[PDB]
Amino acid sequence: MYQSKMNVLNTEQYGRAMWQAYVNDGENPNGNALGYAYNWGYNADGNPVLYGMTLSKYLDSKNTMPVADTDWFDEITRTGVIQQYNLSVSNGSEKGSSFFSLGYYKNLGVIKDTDFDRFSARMNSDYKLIDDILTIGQHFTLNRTSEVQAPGGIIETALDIPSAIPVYASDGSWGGPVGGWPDRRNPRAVLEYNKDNRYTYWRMFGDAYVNLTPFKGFNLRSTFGLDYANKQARYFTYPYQEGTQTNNGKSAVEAKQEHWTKWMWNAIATYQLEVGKHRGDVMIGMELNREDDSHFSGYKEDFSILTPDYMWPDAGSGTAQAYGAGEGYSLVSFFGKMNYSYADRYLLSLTLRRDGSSRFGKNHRYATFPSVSLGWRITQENFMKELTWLDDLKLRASWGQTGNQEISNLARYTIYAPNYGTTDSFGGQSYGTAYDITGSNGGGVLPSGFKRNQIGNDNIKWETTTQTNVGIDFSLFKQSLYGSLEYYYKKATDILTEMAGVGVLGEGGSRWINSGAMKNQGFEFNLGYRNKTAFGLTYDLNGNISTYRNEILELPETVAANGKFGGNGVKSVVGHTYGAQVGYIADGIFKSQDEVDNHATQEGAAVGRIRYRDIDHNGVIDERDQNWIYDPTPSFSYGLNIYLEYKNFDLTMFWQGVQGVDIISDVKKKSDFWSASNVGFLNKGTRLLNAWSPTNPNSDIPALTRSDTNNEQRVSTYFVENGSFLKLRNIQLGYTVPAVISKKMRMDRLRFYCSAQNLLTIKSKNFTGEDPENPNFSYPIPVNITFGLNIGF
Amino acid sequence: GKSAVEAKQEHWTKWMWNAIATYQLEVGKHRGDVMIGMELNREDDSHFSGYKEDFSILTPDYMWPDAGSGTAQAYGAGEGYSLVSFFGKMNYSYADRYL
Amino acid sequence: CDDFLDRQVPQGIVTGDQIASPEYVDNLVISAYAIWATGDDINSSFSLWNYDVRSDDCYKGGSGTEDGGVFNALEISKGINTTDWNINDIWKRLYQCITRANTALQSLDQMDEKTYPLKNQRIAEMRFLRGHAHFMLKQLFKKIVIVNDENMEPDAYNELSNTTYTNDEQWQKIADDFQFAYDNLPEVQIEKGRPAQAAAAAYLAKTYLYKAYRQDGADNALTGINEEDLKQVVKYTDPLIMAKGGYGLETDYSMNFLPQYENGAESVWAIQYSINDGTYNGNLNWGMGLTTPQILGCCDFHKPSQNLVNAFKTDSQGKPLFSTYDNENYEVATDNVDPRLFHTVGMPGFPYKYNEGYIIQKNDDWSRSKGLYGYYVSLKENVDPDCDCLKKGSYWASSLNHIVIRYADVLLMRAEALIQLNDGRITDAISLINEVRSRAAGSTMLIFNYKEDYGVNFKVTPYDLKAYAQDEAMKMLKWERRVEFGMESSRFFDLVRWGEAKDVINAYYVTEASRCSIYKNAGFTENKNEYLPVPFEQISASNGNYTQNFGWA
Amino acid sequence: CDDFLDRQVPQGIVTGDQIASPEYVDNLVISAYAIWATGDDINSSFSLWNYDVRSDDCYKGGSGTEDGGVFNALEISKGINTTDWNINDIWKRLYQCITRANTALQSLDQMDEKTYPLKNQRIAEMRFLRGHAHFMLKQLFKKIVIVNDENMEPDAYNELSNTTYTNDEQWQKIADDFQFAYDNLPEVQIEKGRPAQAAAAAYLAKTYLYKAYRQDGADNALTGINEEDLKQVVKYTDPLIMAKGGYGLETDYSMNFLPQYENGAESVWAIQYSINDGTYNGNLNWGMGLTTPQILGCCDFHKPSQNLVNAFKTDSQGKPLFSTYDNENYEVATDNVDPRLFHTVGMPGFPYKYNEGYIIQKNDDWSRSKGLYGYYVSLKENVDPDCDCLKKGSYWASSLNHIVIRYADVLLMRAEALIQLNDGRITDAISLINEVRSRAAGSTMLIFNYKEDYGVNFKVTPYDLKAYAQDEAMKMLKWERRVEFGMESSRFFDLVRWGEAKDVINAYYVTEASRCSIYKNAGFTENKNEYLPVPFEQISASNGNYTQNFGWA
Ligand SMILES: [Mg+2]
Ligand SMILES: [Mg+2]
Ligand SMILES: [Mg+2]
Repeated sequence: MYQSKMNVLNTEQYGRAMWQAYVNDGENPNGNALGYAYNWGYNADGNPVLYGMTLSKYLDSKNTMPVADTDWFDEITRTGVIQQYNLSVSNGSEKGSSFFSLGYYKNLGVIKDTDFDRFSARMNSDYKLIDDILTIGQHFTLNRTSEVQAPGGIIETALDIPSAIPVYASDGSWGGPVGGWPDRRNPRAVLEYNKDNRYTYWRMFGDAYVNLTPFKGFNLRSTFGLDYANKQARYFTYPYQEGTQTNNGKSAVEAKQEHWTKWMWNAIATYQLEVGKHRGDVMIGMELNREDDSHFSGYKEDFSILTPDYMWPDAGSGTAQAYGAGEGYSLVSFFGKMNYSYADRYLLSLTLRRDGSSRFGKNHRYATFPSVSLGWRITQENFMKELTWLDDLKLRASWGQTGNQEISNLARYTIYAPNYGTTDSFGGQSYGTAYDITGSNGGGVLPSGFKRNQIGNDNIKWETTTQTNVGIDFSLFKQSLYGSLEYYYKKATDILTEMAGVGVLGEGGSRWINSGAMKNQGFEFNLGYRNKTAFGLTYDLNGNISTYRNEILELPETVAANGKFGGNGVKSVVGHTYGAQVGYIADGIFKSQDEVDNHATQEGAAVGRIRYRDIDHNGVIDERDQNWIYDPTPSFSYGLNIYLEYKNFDLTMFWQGVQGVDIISDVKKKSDFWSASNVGFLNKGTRLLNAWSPTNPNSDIPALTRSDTNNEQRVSTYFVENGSFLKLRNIQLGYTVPAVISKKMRMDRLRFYCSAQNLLTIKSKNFTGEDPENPNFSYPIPVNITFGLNIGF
Repeated sequence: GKSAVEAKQEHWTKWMWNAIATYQLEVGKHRGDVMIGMELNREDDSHFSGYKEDFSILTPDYMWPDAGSGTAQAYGAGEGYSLVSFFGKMNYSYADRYL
Repeated sequence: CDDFLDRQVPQGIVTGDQIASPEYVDNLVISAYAIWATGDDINSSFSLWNYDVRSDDCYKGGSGTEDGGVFNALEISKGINTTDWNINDIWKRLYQCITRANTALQSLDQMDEKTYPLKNQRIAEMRFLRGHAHFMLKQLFKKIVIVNDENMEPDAYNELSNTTYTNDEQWQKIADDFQFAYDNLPEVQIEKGRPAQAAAAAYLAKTYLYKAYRQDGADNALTGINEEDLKQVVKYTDPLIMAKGGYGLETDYSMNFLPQYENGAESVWAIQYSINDGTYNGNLNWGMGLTTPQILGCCDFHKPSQNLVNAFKTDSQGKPLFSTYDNENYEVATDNVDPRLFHTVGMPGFPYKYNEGYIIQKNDDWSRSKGLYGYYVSLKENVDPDCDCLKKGSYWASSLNHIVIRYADVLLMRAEALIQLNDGRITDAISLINEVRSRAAGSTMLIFNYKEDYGVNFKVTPYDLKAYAQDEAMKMLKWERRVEFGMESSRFFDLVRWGEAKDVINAYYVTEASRCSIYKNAGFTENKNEYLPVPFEQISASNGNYTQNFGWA
Repeated sequence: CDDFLDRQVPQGIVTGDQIASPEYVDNLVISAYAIWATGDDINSSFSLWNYDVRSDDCYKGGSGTEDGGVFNALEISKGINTTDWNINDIWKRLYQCITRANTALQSLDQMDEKTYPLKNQRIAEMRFLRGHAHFMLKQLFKKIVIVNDENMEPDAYNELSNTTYTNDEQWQKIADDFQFAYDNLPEVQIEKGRPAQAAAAAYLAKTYLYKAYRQDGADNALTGINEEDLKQVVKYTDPLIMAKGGYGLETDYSMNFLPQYENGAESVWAIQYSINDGTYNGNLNWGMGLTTPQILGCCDFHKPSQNLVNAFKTDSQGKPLFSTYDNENYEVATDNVDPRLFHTVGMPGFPYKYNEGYIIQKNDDWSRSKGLYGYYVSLKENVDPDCDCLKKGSYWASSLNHIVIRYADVLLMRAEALIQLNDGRITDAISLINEVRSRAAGSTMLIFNYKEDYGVNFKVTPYDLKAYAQDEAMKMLKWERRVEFGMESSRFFDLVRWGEAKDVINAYYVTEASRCSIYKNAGFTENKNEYLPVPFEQISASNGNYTQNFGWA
């Protein structure tokens, strides 16, 4: 259940706000285009005060759309309900084993006209031939999934559409905007039109292996793996005509198909050996990987009968389009490991891996990665005999490299695509290569060509991350006070990004490149305390607090002024943290004209506007009056886990926190401005009604206005907020039924649990959004209550 | 100079369910077996394709619908059927002499 | 296990090392034409209609001020920010046009004339297109980057500047492209999308015309009118060139803006928007999407100004009311008026694009803003709602060709160069004005019965042929540009070319504000608002290689 | 577990109980037009070209005798079997045309005129189409089943006969359909696929014309020419009817068979073959597939006869060589000739469909049979190989409309009724012949320079206007039919309507055999070969309800 949401204006508040923004601009508020009539005037000090307002019964002169106070968020949401059932059975026998599971999972989502279900079956087994020198086995699982996904941004568009538009027209048809109201369709009606777009997803993945043990410590193992999934769906387009919103009479169906087959193979040889004190393990291996993908669809317009039963491509009468493509990649992997321990006192492990990937040219295809890990168990040492309050004190130190390779399969190519212009696109922007070069005006295949999607890179290589951590884990008393203190230093080199191109280079200038170096070093320190009370209670309290600081070290000169990694194109983020931002500094609100003249000259400066600071003291506010105003690095992040057992009950709480952290958001452009938006008359947040006014002089929120002359949409501390938080991820209580009563039923264990996710959140007072951990959203994560059982025979 | 590619897809899902109850019994000479049952059956089929003409490079690597420049056609349909089945049997043998 | 890492090949594409192949060169050529239809969107129309809202011809329209407020800033010249997404977009989008023109040029450079005899013709076609895009960037930004090396590798684009060339040398580099087109395009192009030699001449003249009004100062003020630049305008508007490709005035003015009448003798070069063409919804002119009237449900952008409407009045013997036209608003009953009005702006009481089944009204049905932006409609790019050329996608659009160069523009540009030369060929310049002005008075083919049905008193007359002082001549030329090219998105560029953009736009601001309240706080600042700022994001990525415009840093 | 047996519903179709719904009635109407384009194939063309091979106008063509030998039997009248698949197919295919016309009629019968005012117009359209199909069946088989009850249920089709009506009553039932069309079709059809009132009149006249030559005996011999049936031909060829729909002769004869010139004033009703239309390869005239010349690789069927070529000669003052035309073969140099020849048959030495880039030659390139079937090509349904209307599927085809009724046919059918009435309106009948014959002599628009380039001596003159005896008049009318309608697949039907089919086809057999060896054993048997046998498979399935034709059992 969605607990809260950004409160948006109702039909009267929306009418009040637009009035304020009108009189704030010295404009006749009764000349609005939306049918509000305002009874107003000036007070004793000569300042606009709104006395009353009326609204038509209908929004349009033809009386097809009645005036409403719709709460759109409540209209497209509901209580989600989830139900899972899993039944498993396993069989252990001298010469083999086998396992079998059936599961079902059904989600009716919190969003109307959505749902999701997963049948699943797993079946694994092993067979001891040549008893304990030659073993054969298998794992396999099988999933069928089917779902109607919500449309993208359905929630936000429900907060965007004004409350005056009704859900239903005067007859029973879908409501919509008339006249000047926003060119945004009915979100409920969009869901209903989406309700039949259901995909069916089948996935199988398993593996078969042979394990040969030729003498005592030796092992040869080969494994073959397979992961094949396919998704199928029809996406239905139905006509609509709801006020000014219109499809004309469009109808179509797209029958989409997708395939992903992934196979894997490995061989591995391991040898273990033990001589009194010395223990040693060696291991070598290899792993080939391949994945092949393909998708394709059929689209066709115009259908006599607007039902899924009727609407197959065979039945369409309008035009058709055919889509589809494929991609793939392969991976070779050679690796080895060496473990050694002197007296369970000194550990040493070495590791070496060559990875090759078809996403790079032959000249960078493989990269080699080593590691050294070292260990000293202090308390085992002889001189540590005297400290009885110290069960363990291990000291580990590591150094290793790993690679990043997650990039496009065509990252290295200059790609020309035919792109005739057969795919939908918004408001233009087909970038089709077809043109009426003859002047015909159409009615046939046009001549066409090729356009560039990206420029290749003959020198694209692996991103390499070198990592170093030293650790101290411990336990004192009699395993009642366990803890660990770690220190890590990860540094990434030749970071991979799809990086766009300069403007003058034009179409398809995007490039996949290796670009610079980062550094991330920090401190982790977990501590625990477990102990029973001898009064019937066990507690097990496990904490964690971490800190980290991040910093960019090198960057190509072109990328640093670009601003991909931070700095907003005005300052280089080198020596700063990844994602930090430069912007203007919001210094409050001009409250008098004298305060406007008494400030560096800035264009939109007026009473009620935002005063922006003159960082360099030249007497004007321009593009240089910016500095560092946002750092995502939290000062620290913590987590505490409480576990209690008492009279067979058990109680669990998981808390996680983040303290002293900047967040940055656009939310405030919807909540704090009538006009901080490219499209007009959208619904806005309720913070507007405390906007600045002569009647309302001591407020952080600038005066409502129909025009953003002051560019208050500029990157500024107005959008930076204290995003510190602390929340209960999970609380859970359960009863375990004592075996005295449970084995009554020829059943070992029988347990009932009740659990809750995302229930509580404690935010900063000067945070004004919904959820500080996800500051971009105007809605929180919904709470989950669950009831469950774990019967066990 | 025709060139085209048709990307065809077909699906057949068939599921089945039954319940069956059997009872056997032996009294000296007489042996008898009874059995009752039921079986629901369903099959759902669907196919569909995309066709497109005119390709600059006459190779499978190149010839996907995205890459075609001529006209397109879209095909596809589905059909299905369901079966219900109730049944019973009765076996009897007197002296392994009369069945 | 290395043969294994090479097996998978890109699917459905051509790679960079195969695309210069001869078999694809004409594909690349078509592709460069294609982006003139497919490379814009509703906020970035290659007609530049979005930015001509600065001019005294139009309002922004839409629901109100909040609807594209970034374009309200432009329309009142206050609140424009260097960071604005629309400025950055139009800069980005026209340089994408140049990419395809150059990519083809790079391949065309490698062909053998002996085996490909259309080489120089196709090369001419591509530099024409390259000129068209640089020309528009130049109108928009003044300080443009000249991207005219097609063999330049991707890394050298990082070191380009918009100050490598002086203002005059930039105009020359645009002219040099058009020059090559003139010397190499054929006289007739059966395939009418391709420009003919006369189209190149006409664009070459247009660019030497704009280059003539020098801004060789550090700012935007005029530093003279260069004689020899004008003499190139005269040379390439030569009627003997235009005759050789068949170009001429249409017998009725309306024919330039009607689907039935595409590619007539007055369409010197046009963008061939098309329908029923294999594309997802037609290569329609999606860029005009916002311009359709409210009677289609949306969106009612690009609305004519009461000023422009008034500019069509005439003076009892058929001439502009030069100093009085805008004192009183037009009254069909008592006022003489110019026929071009009824092909430019749709007024209430009169048929929308000649279809008496749709009579415009002072209605919530015809103005999304309930009167804020008035009640006038732009005809020249809309069509009969009953046209078979009209389709809906995200927005309503049509297959109506967009004429980049109308033959009237050749005639009036020729007269402008003659007036401004002052060699006693002013009379020649007035008979060219007369050619354009006479056609107007006869263009009642589609509205002949408005005297009876509505009381319109048409009267337009040619000018008496005699000696005119030059400022008087210019006054008549400017005015003929006004009534011939309204809502064709050239008005503001003229005003800037003439160096009087601050004066008349400001006067218009005070003048229009009484009728339309968005202008109540308007204000054009000289030596700043004549051009768009170069986009902050573009300056940022250059590493100090681009410089901003005067008045912007 | 019975809710379970009902869940699955047909996908992608409409079921029989929903298809009579109003929302689909215009769909059914279009569907009945559609089958005239989509319901035939290469061996069953709705032009009936395949069966006009029996006539003295054409040979079968193709590789040789073995190529469609079933059509060699027809062409020589020997070896035709009642079982032949082609006869059965053409019978089956035209009754499928009637199915769609009736299915729409069944739905149209249930509409309310008050709510659907085009009801009777649409009904008229459907009975027209129903007449067209019965008419062709009647020409082909004489003893047809009259399927004109649209409310008849599927089982009642098993008890129908082709002898429920006498020969004369069958013709009347076809006329009754056309009669309703005349009384209800509009005078103009903006949508040119739909027949106009004059098209109905013209077809009504054509059917009363064929009905006039009575075969009321038990056999195919003529039993008289009925006066009142002729008087209906005169009534419905009335120029005052034809004027009201705008129909008239084209100023050049070639225009009836050129893509540039579809739906002219002489195309009274035509089949609207189309291209770039959403269908898999275009609604082209696939039925003419076999007719294209060898220069396209295949297949060289439907070749003009040396007889027909010779029929175009003229007599030093511009008239047919009535009794001498075929003695010597045409020699372009020394002979006068009729311009229609060069629009009918392509001869060697001359441009194929007016394209001097393809000159026909006595070549393996131009006759698949290396001389067996001569070297002549049918122009009227082929096109310029450079046409944009020509596409390849299984066979080469085009979007060239097939004209079912040419306005010349109205004029000549009118003259035929007048000659055969003999009310001293014979002169009227000759001035109508003259209208058609004068147009021919002026139809050199596309071949005016053949006197210079090849030495063609055009001469065609009208007839002196005076009294003519009736057999002399008929002789001139038949001849004008010959040179006007060659290779339009009406020649044999005329010959049968006139009752002289055995006489002239046999004479032609002896005459043509010296030039083409397939006729060496030919032989038409009277009172048998005038019509196709009713297909054995059709008689078989009737359970004794159909009777065969005279001479066939
Ligand atoms: Mg400053
Ligand atoms: Mg066009
Ligand atoms: Mg046609």
